Amino acid sequence: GNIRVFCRVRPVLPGEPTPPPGLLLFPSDPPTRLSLSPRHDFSFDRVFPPGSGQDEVFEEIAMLVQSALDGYPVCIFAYGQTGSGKTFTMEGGPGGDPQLEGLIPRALRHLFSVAQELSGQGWTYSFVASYVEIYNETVRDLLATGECEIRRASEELTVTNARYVPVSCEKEVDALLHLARQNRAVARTRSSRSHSVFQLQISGEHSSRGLQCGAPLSLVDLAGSERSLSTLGLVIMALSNKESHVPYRNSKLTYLLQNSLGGSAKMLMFVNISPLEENVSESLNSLRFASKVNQC
Ligand SMILES: Nc1ncnc2c1ncn2[C@@H]1O[C@H](COP(=O)(O)OP(=O)(O)O)[C@@H](O)[C@H]1O
Ligand SMILES: [Mg+2]
Repeated sequence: GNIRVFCRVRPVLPGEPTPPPGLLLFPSDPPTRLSLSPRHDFSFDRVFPPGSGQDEVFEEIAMLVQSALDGYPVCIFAYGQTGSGKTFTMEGGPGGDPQLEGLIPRALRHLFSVAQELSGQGWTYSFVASYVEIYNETVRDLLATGECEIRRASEELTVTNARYVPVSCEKEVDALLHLARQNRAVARTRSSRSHSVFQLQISGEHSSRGLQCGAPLSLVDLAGSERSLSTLGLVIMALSNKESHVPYRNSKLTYLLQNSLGGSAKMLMFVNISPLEENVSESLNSLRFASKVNQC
């Protein structure tokens, strides 16, 4: 239903073999079709060409993101093979170039400023960030300073032995991402085979009216798919077909996110695609996966 699927093809980078210019076309409100090489033809909510900037990728979903201030759970995924651009889309560049910042700092910046607009209407908002890594039935805290288990509250789920950090500006958010990169660097003494799960608990409360609101925003940099992950697909289809049973428990990822998947949760699916000829085989896999989600 309220599932949006977006496709993103990254630019060809230095050193990489130059692909045939007809390997990927982008025919012609935003562009929506991707053509591989009768010729495989796909269609999505938006197809971002290689020249797409980070700011444009976020602007397409800014309004869906702020519904998480209105009690809607929002769950965003980056899916695709290793080297296709999942981490660039989610985190962005590691060097602090503001044009290369990804969805996590742009989402949080956008939330901070809608929240300040709404404070003149009597609202106060609180934001609590966590960041955890799921590698083969193990959970590590990417925000450790300085064993983790997915546990219950009621019925909420948290991660034990993980930091839950109140954030209120862009610098505190950036510092958490840089800490995540430090902890990954130390762990070398892996992340291509791991889900990275960024969560922000949003609490709102009105001053003179007896109103409160609350919702999780999740930004998920999935493990690479090549050649855990299959369980996510199974969980998404079970909900599409209104199955009496949904097997959240079959993976630590769906078990953690089970309350941000069904129900009224808005779900955003970015499929990252490698432009290269050598990767045409895994690109087809990722595009079929995305085509399947978009019909669910
Ligand atoms: N949209 C993009 N524009 C420019 N460079 C990109 C883009 N997406 C990915 N890259 C580059 O491609 C390489 C692989 O990206 P990465 O996000 O690490 O892949 P993944 O997380 O999917 O394994 C990185 O060097 C990154 O800088
Ligand atoms: Mg990555």
